[PDB]
Amino acid sequence: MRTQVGIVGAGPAGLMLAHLLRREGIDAVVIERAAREHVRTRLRAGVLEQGTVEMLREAGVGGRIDAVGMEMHAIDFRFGGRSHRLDFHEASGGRRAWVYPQHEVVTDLMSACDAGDVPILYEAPVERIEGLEDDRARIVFGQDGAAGEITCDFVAGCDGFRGVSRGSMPAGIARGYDRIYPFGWLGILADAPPASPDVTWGCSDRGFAMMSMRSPTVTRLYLQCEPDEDPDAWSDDRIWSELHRRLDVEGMPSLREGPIRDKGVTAMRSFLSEPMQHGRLFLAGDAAHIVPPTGAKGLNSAMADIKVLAAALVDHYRHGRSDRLATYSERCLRRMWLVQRFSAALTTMVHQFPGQNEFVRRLQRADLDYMTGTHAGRLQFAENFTGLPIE
Amino acid sequence: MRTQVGIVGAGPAGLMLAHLLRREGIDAVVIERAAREHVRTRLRAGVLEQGTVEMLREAGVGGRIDAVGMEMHAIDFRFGGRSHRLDFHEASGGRRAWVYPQHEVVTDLMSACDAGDVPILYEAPVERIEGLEDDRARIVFGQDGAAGEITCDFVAGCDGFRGVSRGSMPAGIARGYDRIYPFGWLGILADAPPASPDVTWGCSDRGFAMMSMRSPTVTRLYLQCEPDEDPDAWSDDRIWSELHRRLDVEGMPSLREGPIRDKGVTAMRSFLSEPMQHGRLFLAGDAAHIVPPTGAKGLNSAMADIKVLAAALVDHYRHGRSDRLATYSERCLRRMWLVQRFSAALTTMVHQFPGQNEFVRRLQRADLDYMTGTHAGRLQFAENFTGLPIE
Ligand SMILES: Cc1cc2nc3c(=O)[nH]c(=O)nc-3n(C[C@H](O)[C@H](O)[C@H](O)COP(=O)(O)OP(=O)(O)OC[C@H]3O[C@@H](n4cnc5c(N)ncnc54)[C@H](O)[C@@H]3O)c2cc1C
Ligand SMILES: Cc1cc2nc3c(=O)[nH]c(=O)nc-3n(C[C@H](O)[C@H](O)[C@H](O)COP(=O)(O)OP(=O)(O)OC[C@H]3O[C@@H](n4cnc5c(N)ncnc54)[C@H](O)[C@@H]3O)c2cc1C
Ligand SMILES: [Ca+2]
Repeated sequence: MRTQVGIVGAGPAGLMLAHLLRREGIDAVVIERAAREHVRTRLRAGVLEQGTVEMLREAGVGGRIDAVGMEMHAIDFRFGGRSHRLDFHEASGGRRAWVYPQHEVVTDLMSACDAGDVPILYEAPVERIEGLEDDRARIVFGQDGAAGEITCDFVAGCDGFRGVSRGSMPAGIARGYDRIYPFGWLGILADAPPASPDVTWGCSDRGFAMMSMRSPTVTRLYLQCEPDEDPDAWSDDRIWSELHRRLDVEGMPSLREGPIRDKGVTAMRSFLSEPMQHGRLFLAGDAAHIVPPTGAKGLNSAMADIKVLAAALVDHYRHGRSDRLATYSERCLRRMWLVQRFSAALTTMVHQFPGQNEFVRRLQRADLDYMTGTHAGRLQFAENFTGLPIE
Repeated sequence: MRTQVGIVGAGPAGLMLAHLLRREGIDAVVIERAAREHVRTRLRAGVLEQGTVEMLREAGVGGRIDAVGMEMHAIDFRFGGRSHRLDFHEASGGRRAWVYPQHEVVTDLMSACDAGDVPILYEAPVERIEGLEDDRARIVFGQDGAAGEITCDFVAGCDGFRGVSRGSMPAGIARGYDRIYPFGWLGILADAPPASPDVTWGCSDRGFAMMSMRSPTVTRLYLQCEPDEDPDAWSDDRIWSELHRRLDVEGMPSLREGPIRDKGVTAMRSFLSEPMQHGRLFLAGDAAHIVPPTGAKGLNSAMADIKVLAAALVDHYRHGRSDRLATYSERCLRRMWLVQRFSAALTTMVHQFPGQNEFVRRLQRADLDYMTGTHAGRLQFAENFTGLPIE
């Protein structure tokens, strides 16, 4: 009930922070609203930036990703009826990404926290965060009709976009930047080995599509769809038909069809909240900012926030310096606004906007041509996709 | 009344083509709707790409660029209260730009067309163009209720955005891409020395402003204004006061004030029409495409179209090959869509859009931070501003 850092949310951001604080001897308690089996079994794809992989390695939780993490070097941007394999490994001078599912990361982080005796309260939704300028902050929650409270020097808000920590900021201090895109992603799993080994984007004018490897025998496929789209309106035949039209090009093998599983719709939205700290409250991850998943930046941005947050807390407790805590939001926001810039730039380029001005629509092809066909375009994509530096 | 290439419009595009075809022994006739002095002094500003400068020198009309012109190595992007000098000379690996106004270019091309006996009919608006799919094309012009006619092998549509050649293509051929921006430019000429040795862009949240330098004595200044702004609503002191607010930064010399001579409101519009040819008609310059002047691309695009058109025509009359004429629209539209992309990107970054989504508006600063603060950002701006390859 008394700790140094109270961590709201046992997602990737919260578990990584608790793991980093434990190895530094800083005490922390994680409070999660969902059941432990629900957090682990929440499946989601995962493209990790190199900085994220190095962060997991150096924290002693990179053994499994170094064992089976699939190194990723290129994206096949398909448009104009042709392939455009952008080798961002070459274009970034040796930096790359790793295909490693997010549910594997949390499983690795949950194992590290469990092995480290990190207290994690599950099925205990936080109801209030108070005392942000008091001697100690108070995390009010309830487990099963019984209310609880964690007292802590600092509250790390790692409770995601729909958590409570962002709303716990003072109203006169918080400011939001919100943009919802007029489309969603229809995601499926296909029981068929992928056609090509590269992550493949269909960026033609019939709509956005994406093809990636979920496993050696399962393909992950996305289709741009209406924002409020019912997955029942998409039969298997319609899905494969639209997937063929948006992805197939001459000179490349046709799409591998198979039984479709796990049909779902995900939203597309850019949101950022300022500041990311006030008093004893520090926001990180989706609690402070979300991006359209086009650039695979959300989890990597969360890990970047935690990297800065963990170091600042170590400087406070271990070295008696509070200036790094005071610059947490400042440094995280600089990187995150460039991440927001990159995720939006990809989203507005590869998706079809209903009723969009025809000149702006044609600029999408012009942006695709320049990004893939010029050294400057390939350079900017490579450095952003593999991960911007962390301050 | 009979020539080889009938040129519609005596702007920089039409004059440059008439001179180039004359240097190679090809006969041409220019038909201008306005007076001679009106065309010469229509626009008293302009920045030239390096490729445009070399083209003028190799054509024999670029001897005055060293004296009258102003060579550029950097632009001072001012925002957030600070200067950000982007040295596009170093970033592009040696390429640069020149401040050489359009009224100086036209005077040079008028001299060459005069010194080479190029027939130019002024105050004779072209009314109709026919025979594009016949063995010979006809240009029907008029003057005081008097119809004239000019027969030619090919028609060069260089009559600008308000011209008639773009509408001369058969029904269903032409397709237009049009996007208007919700602001205009209030441009002035001032008898005041430049406050800094570099062309300065004011990317303020009050609106865009620019300080260009005609000479060490005169300054060219632009202000973002309402699209149909009444220049009468902008007194001298209001202009200087707003220019101070959008340009002055601490630590840099303040803007100098002086007598204001030129003053006018110009629109901000992106337009491009496809194709740039049909049979014996060939469009060049503003007749086929206009951009917002944010990136100094209109004239340079017109000179890029003429360089391809003059080469294809010389290849036709000298070697009997129409292969380059058949690919004129193909190659010109390839470069122009990248030029449209760069002109739109700068325009949507540096101007304030009323009622804009807050996230998108804040991305303007993110785009400004990346363009000036990263090697990848500077490289892309440098190569684009100094001029893309023409091919
Ligand atoms: C389809 C898709 C694909 C993606 N692909 C990628 C990719 O390739 N690469 C990448 O880097 N990112 C990717 N992302 C983004 C990434 O998944 C998210 O950014 C990431 O989940 C953020 O983690 P987080 O810990 O900050 O938030 P979350 O993962 O949402 O964790 C928040 C946790 O807090 C808990 N919680 C909520 N409210 C409370 C409360 N009141 N009290 C207590 N606990 C609470 C939640 O139950 C949850 O466990 C993708 C996202 C989507 C949707
Ligand atoms: C404020 C401003 C700043 C600019 N700055 C730059 C810059 O820095 N760099 C740059 O490269 N560009 C710049 N531009 C763009 C540049 O001025 C134009 O793109 C350029 O004038 C295009 O040349 P053109 O010959 O194709 O068209 P025009 O210059 O418009 O020539 C067309 C000619 O045809 C004539 N004509 C029209 N209709 C007919 C008809 N029916 N019959 C006969 N004749 C006809 C017109 O009278 C005119 O003389 C700027 C433009 C503006 C408005
Ligand atoms: Ca108290």
